[PDB]
Amino acid sequence: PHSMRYYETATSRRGLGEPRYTSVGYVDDKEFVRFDSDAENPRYEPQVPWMEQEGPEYWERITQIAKGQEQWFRVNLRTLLGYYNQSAGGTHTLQWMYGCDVGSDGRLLRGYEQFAYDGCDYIALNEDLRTWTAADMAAQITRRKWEQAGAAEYYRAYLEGECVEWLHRYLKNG
Amino acid sequence: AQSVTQPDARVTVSEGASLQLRCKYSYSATPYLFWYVQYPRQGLQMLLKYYSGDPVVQGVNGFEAEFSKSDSSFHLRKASVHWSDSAVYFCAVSAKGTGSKLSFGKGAKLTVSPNIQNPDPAVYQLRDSKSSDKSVCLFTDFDSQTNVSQSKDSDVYITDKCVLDMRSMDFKSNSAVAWSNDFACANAFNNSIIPEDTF
Amino acid sequence: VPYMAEFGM
Amino acid sequence: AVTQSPRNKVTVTGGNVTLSCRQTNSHNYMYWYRQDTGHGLRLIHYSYGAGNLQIGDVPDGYKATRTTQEDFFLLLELASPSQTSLYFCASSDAPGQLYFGEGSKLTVLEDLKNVFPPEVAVFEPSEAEISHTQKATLVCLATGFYPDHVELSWWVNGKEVHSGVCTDPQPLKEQPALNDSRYALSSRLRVSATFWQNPRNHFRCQVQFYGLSENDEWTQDRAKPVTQIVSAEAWGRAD
Repeated sequence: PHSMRYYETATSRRGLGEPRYTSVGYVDDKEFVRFDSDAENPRYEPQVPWMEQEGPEYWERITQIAKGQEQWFRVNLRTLLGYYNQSAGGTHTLQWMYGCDVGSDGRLLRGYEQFAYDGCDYIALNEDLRTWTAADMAAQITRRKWEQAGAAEYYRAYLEGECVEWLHRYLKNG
Repeated sequence: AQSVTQPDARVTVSEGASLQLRCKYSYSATPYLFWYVQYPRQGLQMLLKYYSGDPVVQGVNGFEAEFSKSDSSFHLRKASVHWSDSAVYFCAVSAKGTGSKLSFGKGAKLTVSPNIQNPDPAVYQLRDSKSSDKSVCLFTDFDSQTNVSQSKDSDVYITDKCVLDMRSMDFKSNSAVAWSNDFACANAFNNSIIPEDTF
Repeated sequence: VPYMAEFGM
Repeated sequence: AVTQSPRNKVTVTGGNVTLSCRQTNSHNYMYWYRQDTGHGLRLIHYSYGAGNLQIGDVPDGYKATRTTQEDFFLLLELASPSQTSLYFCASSDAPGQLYFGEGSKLTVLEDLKNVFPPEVAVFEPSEAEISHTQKATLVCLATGFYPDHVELSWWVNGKEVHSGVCTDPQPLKEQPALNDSRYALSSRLRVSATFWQNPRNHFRCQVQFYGLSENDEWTQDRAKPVTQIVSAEAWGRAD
């Protein structure tokens, strides 16, 4: 049995400025990769011996993914700020945790897609991987929008596809 | 980098017949596939979408598209088309990293020809509302199968066929107009006429 | 590899 | 609902056009596309959230501003005839899921001296058709207009009619040889013969033409080809 996890966190800075974004990956609850925007030259770097054997273009690619995720987090911070009717001076934190539990053979056993806002849980994809759970009434808005656009299908593309395969490849180097 | 291909720019099909519009795209390990429809004089509306799962995305209007990983396609089918389905159909795709930036096909203009029950072909002569001498020729009530061709004279003018629907009594009729400023009714329309039409 | 959220909340 | 303005605009090379788009949804993505026959839809500029601006596939000649979450502007400061197209605004809050506006038709002219409002005429039903099919077909015809930028509608007794109407989906050139040839356009309205034979019924073929603005400079000796509605009519006749 195995598992893969990504924790992507963004913290808005007061007034003028752009959020601090960090992203970390865990294979079997061991950190193997890390991104930070504060870094002098923000890129994805390996936090474990084996991941070093991956070609430069891998790092460039996933670094690009991080560079998009930044924008996503900035904008959706603004959105959640709006839903909760909060002053735009406040410092706020938005986190996305997502991953996959893979069984002994290699099949997908569980999928994970969840979002928290300012420490509290906002919205989480259920075990059936097609239904969401929403903590409050803003999360009810997000839930409605995502039921309508079918975000579960979009995430299932990853959970059932890239997640399992890349987890297997990351285990190939252990 | 991504490229989308629709092979036939213009498609004509009979009403109630079976339709297939084709969409082939460049390879992608992460294909997000869409069909948009554009009815005349409007913008595009999303018809169908696919991110993952059951590759048969089933529309409620009878349309359905199917994603083929092997063929690398996303073809649009309808078992029995309605006359309202006459529109321009675009398929679009996006990939990971540009999920929100689509690549469009060139589109396919779909003409749904109506099944005329009682073809009573005719070429009438209509006079101006004001200047009684200036007139216009009208070929009407011909079936969908016949085909109007442009002028040979180049100083005579002929419009392509045109379906109108008198919905208040469920009646549909084809129509083509000819005019020139040596002009009659029979001399015009020198292409593929059905003999049994009133003059 | 990480994913992209894309969907606006 | 996505709205854009103006729906129709005519300008001369070196002109200054500003296409406004406003969305009622609170979507983060907004896009400016152009649609041309042969090229289909081509992205010009887009925007992810207010203040953001990103380069599309064909941004040359265009500029854009995303002032607010709801508003997106497309700016053509030095108009070019190449920029003659049909512009669409779109919005999205989901990957590849787009909501379009109804379109904005832009015409850019190299010179103004070849601009003509159309001549509209209505042709009254044939007694032959009326006797045979028990229906009456009126034909509106709008000739000699430039540029190709008109809207034809039918009006029976003060109401605009959409039933039993058929306008050409595309006009034909009066002399296909010339590059700046004028255009012609035809439409048909069919009604029951008993309706056409009532002298109390009034039939109007109305053609909205888009031409020169009023502030636009004009230096020819003849009637100025401004934006106008040219109309033709026919009354019912029992006979």
